[PDB]
Amino acid sequence: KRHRKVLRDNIQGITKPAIRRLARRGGVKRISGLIYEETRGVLKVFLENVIRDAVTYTEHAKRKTVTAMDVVYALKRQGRTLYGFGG
Amino acid sequence: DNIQGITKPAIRRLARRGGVKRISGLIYEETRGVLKVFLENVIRDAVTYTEHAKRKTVTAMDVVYALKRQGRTLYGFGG
Amino acid sequence: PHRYRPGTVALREIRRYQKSTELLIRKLPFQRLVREIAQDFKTDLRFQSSAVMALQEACEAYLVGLFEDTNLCAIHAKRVTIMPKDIQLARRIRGERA
Amino acid sequence: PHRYRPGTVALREIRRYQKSTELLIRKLPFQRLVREIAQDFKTDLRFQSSAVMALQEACEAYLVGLFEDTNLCAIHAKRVTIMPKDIQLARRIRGERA
Amino acid sequence: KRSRKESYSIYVYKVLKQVHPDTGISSKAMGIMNSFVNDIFERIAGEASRLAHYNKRSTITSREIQTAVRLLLPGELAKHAVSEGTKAVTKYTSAK
Amino acid sequence: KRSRKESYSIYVYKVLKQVHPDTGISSKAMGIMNSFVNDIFERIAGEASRLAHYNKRSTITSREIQTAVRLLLPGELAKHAVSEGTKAVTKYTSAK
DNA sequence: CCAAAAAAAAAACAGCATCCCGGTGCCGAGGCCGCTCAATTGGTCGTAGACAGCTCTAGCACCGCTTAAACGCACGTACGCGCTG
DNA sequence: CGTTTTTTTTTTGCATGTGCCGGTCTCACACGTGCCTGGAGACTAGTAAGCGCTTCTAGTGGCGGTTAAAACGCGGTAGACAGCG
Repeated sequence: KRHRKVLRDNIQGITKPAIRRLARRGGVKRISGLIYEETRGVLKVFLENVIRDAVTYTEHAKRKTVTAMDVVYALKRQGRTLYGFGG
Repeated sequence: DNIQGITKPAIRRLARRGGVKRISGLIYEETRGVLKVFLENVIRDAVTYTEHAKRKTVTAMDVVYALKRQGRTLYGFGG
Repeated sequence: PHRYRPGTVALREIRRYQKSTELLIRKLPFQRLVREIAQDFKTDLRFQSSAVMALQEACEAYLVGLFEDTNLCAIHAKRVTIMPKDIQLARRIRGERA
Repeated sequence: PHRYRPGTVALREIRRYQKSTELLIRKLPFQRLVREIAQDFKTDLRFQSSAVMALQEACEAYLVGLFEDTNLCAIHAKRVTIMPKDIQLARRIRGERA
Repeated sequence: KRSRKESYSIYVYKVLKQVHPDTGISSKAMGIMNSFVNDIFERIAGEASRLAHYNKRSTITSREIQTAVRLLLPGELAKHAVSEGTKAVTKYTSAK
Repeated sequence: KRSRKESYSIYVYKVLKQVHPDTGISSKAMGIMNSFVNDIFERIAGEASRLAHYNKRSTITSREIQTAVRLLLPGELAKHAVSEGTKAVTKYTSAK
């Protein structure tokens, strides 16, 4: 059927101070402006590519709920394997 | 001792297919140590397949699996 | 009034956050962003709370690794300021970027 | 008394060598450097000339590929002359070395 | 005598006799085309396997092949493949 | 009741008390150390599978588990991993 | 010598934030229990792979001749590199 | 103001690469045989999973408040970047 919620544009929810903290951990001392919407470009392509794969896993398993474990079979498939969520 | 056999004019020609115009002379040195490291890795594993078949002749199919191991798949010899 | 030099608090922030391991994206925006994207493939999907944490661990790390790769390309063009041209580069060698 | 300008032949060699597909390392000096290293893991070894060929293909191809990235890292440094620090960087990012 | 080495060469000659049927092929290329078949073979059968194995299944069906072809092949390459596979299967069962 | 989730974490507690007695662990960490063994299992078992398949053999012995553990692990972990693996095999074949 | 002066430096004082402390609180580590199922024991049966034998492919050795390629040097141009605004 | 310039267009002559006409040669694609093993077929056998029913986990959504993080602007330090030798 259908219910409350249809989409939105949370892309701008990546506060500048959020991307800045990633880069501060990534050893970065100085950050251009053009940076923060550049990162919004990549981070968006990342998840699209993981979640495509994770959604492909859920659809095989004929669920409607994406698990932690669906994300992991994809993340590994995309050579970025994660320890701390089973598998 | 045979390392050099990979000549300075040979490296030049690789880089020219690599889309290089101007090459520091420091690079010909560098390239050898890289190329050596690549063949070590690939050879080592490729023999490891030979010594497990118990042959003493290394085969095309031993290199193909060892490159495929290293991420380097090689279409053309067996496969 | 007191005033540190540009760069000074940037150093302390590095040391402060390199030390810790806690997520530096706000988990809510993220979730909405994960949901928003999830919809594009198929709408009305439920997500385990571990699944949105699974992605938020995967993404935040990947990017911290990208900013390491990126900060070198910048120092490698003799600069300190990271730039678009550095993340483009990093990704290109990496082969994430044709 | 004719001479070409430092670069305009390199570019002719580039143009030419990409267009072609023959092995740009001499076949014996390689076949020895196959044998030489191979004796360090086990002595008394043979090689199918095809499996020599296999290694030349993959090693030439590898370096071709690496020169492209090293070229890109040296352009990125406001240069056309590639250097060792441009190999060092393109491997570091490639995740071959640390 | 010899080994008895199975290739795909007769099948690649017919798919060549079906697309660019004038142009022939060098033996170095035929070993490459051969190596190509066996790689995606190994990739799909490999992903199809792990799907079944994550979903507690003792059988790989049409459906696990498909779901491999989705993940593996990007955008428009997947699409045409899924359809050629779907058509191939529907056209098979319905034939006899 | 809840149905079963088989994990390696009882062995990891023992092996923890072996190596550092009075050192504890967190749930998450134990979840990590879980993942670790699975990955490795899948790696090792995986290469070994190929070794059988490549040499026209049906059964994986510890010789395949060795030829594998060399290829996959680095030099000084491989040496030691090959050690402990020969030790456990000679002590079982004698003790039995 | 005794100036610059400006630059370059040293430290002296002053200020800000992080580190490590005990004082406090709770929840997740860690363990114990009781039970189910998965690992073991024992026995049987079928074949995987080891072994010996033989065939013969192809990998190794060498040789002498014909260049194609490597080497080497020379000259100067264009590009790496520093310094500065 | 009309003198030295660089130096920016203009033939100017020049050298390779790309053929498009020739022409000759060789070995690898191409195709043909002959036989052998791997897929076809029909029957049997057992259980994987597809289906319907139930349990009850855990995923959603909404509140209301506290105050931590997002935002925005100002100011000037310092780093990017161009120029030039």
